[PDB]
Amino acid sequence: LTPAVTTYKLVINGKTLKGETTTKAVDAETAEKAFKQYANDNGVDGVWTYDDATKTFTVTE
Repeated sequence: LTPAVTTYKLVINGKTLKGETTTKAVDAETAEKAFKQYANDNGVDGVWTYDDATKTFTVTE
């Protein structure tokens, strides 16, 4: 969830290690699209959705 024009956070559960990156969005949808673009490009697209247990976003395989 992104209130207005704020930044959101996204964690990648890569393969063995996990790292965090962030991006800015307007609405939750916006955030997802931006984060997805980046992760898709790379090649990590399985379970790609968000977290509401510390307002982060996440991608797992």
